[PDB]
Amino acid sequence: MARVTVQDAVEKIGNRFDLVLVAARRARQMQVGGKDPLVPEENDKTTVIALREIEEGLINNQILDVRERQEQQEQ
Amino acid sequence: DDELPVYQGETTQTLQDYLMWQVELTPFTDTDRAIATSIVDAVDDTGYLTIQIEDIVDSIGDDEIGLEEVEAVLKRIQRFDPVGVAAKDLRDCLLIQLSQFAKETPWLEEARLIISDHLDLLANHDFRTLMRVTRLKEEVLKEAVNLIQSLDPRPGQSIQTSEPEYVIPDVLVRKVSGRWTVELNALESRNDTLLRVSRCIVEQQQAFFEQGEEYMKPMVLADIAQAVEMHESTISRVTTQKYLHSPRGIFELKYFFASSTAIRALVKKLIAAENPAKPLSDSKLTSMLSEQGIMVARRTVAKYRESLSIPPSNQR
Amino acid sequence: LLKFLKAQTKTEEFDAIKIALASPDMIRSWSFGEVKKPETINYRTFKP
Amino acid sequence: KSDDVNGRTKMYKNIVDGNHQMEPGMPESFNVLLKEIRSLGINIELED
Amino acid sequence: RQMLRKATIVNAGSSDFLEGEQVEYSRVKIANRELEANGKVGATYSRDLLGITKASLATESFISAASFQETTRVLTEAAVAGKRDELRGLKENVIVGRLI
Amino acid sequence: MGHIELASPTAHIWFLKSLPSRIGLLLDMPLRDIERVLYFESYVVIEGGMTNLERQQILTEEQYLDALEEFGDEFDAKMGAEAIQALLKSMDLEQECEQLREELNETNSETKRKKLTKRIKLLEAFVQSGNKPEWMILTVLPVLPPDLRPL
DNA sequence: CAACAGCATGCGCGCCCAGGGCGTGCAAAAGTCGTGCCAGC
DNA sequence: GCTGGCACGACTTTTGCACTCGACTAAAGGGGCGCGCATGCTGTTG
Repeated sequence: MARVTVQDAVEKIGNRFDLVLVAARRARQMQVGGKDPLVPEENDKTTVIALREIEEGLINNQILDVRERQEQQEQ
Repeated sequence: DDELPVYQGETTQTLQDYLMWQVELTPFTDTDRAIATSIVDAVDDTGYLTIQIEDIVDSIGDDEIGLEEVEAVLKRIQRFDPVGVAAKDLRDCLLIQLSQFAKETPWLEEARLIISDHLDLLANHDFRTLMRVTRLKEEVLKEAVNLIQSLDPRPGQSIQTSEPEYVIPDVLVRKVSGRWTVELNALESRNDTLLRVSRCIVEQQQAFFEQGEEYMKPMVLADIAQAVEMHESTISRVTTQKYLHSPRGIFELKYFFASSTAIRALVKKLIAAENPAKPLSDSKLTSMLSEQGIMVARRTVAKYRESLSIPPSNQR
Repeated sequence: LLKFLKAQTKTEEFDAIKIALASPDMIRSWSFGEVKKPETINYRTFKP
Repeated sequence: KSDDVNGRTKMYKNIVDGNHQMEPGMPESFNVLLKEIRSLGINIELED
Repeated sequence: RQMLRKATIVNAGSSDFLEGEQVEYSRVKIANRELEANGKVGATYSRDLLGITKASLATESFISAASFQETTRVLTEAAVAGKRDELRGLKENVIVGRLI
Repeated sequence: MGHIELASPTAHIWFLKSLPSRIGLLLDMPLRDIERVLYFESYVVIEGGMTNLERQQILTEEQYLDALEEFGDEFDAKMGAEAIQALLKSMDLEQECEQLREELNETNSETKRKKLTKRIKLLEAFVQSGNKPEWMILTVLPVLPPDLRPL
């Protein structure tokens, strides 16, 4: 599911410069390791996976913070 | 400065550079990378020599770290790009190069492991008794040996010596009537005059040593120091820096200033018929030299004929 | 005894590059020893 | 991808491994400049 | 807007008597001076027009503006004065190699 | 790096000929003065105690030698750059700053109200800075690392 | 006849490649050829 | 018992070391420009 336009994920988080930070911090997880995608993979690279999960509203700064606190508390 | 192609550099890659590049990219641990970096510097532009193993182990300063750890790692390093790399002794070189024959090579795998692993020390001369050792006969062993002789040695494929390091000559010796005549082909002005005087001393050397004669007539630096009255070290420095050029046997002339060289020519003549006897007889040649009037008595003059990678001693 | 790290010695994190005059003493703090002769590389030995 | 030497290596090794992460360092050519200004009697040093 | 940096100070009390100062720093020092119980610490200033090459060369960070135009001059003012860069703009960050 | 030790400390032309001249305006001298007397030419009366030439000033070197013979007394003048080092060494910014403040009050000309402020903001920079002015003319010259001068 | 203000001349910035192109003794110390001695086959 | 390698000696080769200034007679280049800042000489105000 190639993304031509990011606007839909930019409405989710204002200022795309923020999007890029969150997108890549989320994609890094799946890229290097120790995460699995919240969305069905369409064969696409991990970057698009991340932007899709942001466009779906499943992932954001707050959500990644809550997941970080949950993973640190569970460890 | 910049914006021009200043001779900033090329950054070429040698063999050790490339091996280290190859280590960077392989799944070594923190320690194993230290052993690997420890081995790749031990390697030489010639490949095979990884020098002493137990100094590789002891160089790390104990604290555990056995021999086996450097041995395994060592093997894997020996497996990198230029096929057989490092190892030791050429034997294990040919066993690592022989490690990959695809195993689909007819007759080669087994026979090659026997010949290359053990008894290869006797394969130098010829087959002979070895044919009775391995029970092989005819061309079965000869084809395996064709493969062993088809292997090549170590690395020297990385190389990175495109520079031939040419001579560029300095002074040309135009050959005259069975001899040589100078022409000099190809403060700072005072240095140039000194170089011209060095060329003049080479011309005096033409008068000092006969060209046509075997080797060169024996001369002393006191002759060239007699002609222009220059100091010995200065003349030897001019002849050491610059290299004289002649149509035949051109050389820095530093060796041109008939002595041992004539004996070397005589040794070369003896070498031509020396093929019949592998051991050779420089001592007998020394007796012949004494009969000729040289008075050589198993001296290094004969020993030089018996040295210089001569068949003498090595054949014995 | 080894575990020898050239790459790890400089991670140096800085701010504000600073600038000033160099005293002869600070020059000599940088100095590895003195160059006393003009010539560069011997033309025979091909070593410095 | 130009003058960071340790960082070019780490970069390419992580790429071959699928990391896509940078580990940026300090580019050579800055270091050079600092030596070339030290070559006049000016020190320029990086203060933490 | 960037030509209007660099005001010129009529009155005392803020130190810096009668010379080219940042308008920013002057408005910050006068703001802090009015915040203090002493209101005479504030001074009147006059803004200056600069003129865009003058205004580059006059930048607080000695690393930029060295690399703009005049390098000898720049580095001599900086070497004698002993100024620190702070790395706060985009060219410095580039030349050091860090994010902007 | 490397370094080389200089017999007679000289030059550093980076200062002095980068206009304006810090050595010129620091010592209250024209750059034709100091520029002229760096190498050869004048003898640059330095200290000049018990000397007919003003403790600070220059003179014709041949005339100065004749003047010294006429004086019958010897004045520690330095023809080389060592007089700039000596003068430069004997200069105190705080004493100069007090003199400059008196001079600024003394001056009735705005033209004179600018130069003075230049010297205040300069010398003041040397005080708060912590650099010694001496350092400007250099003794030990550092040499650049070999690999960045390739052959 | 005093210092002060103005006009003018000179010098150093920029732009920008651009192409390479390159002897004079004597004397103390040491490298090497010669010769002999010792070890290997 | 013979050959080859190496050790000891002689020789003959290598190396010490540098100051004066030496100079030397030309060898040429060579159509922008602005802009500004400072030094210097002139000029007019009292």
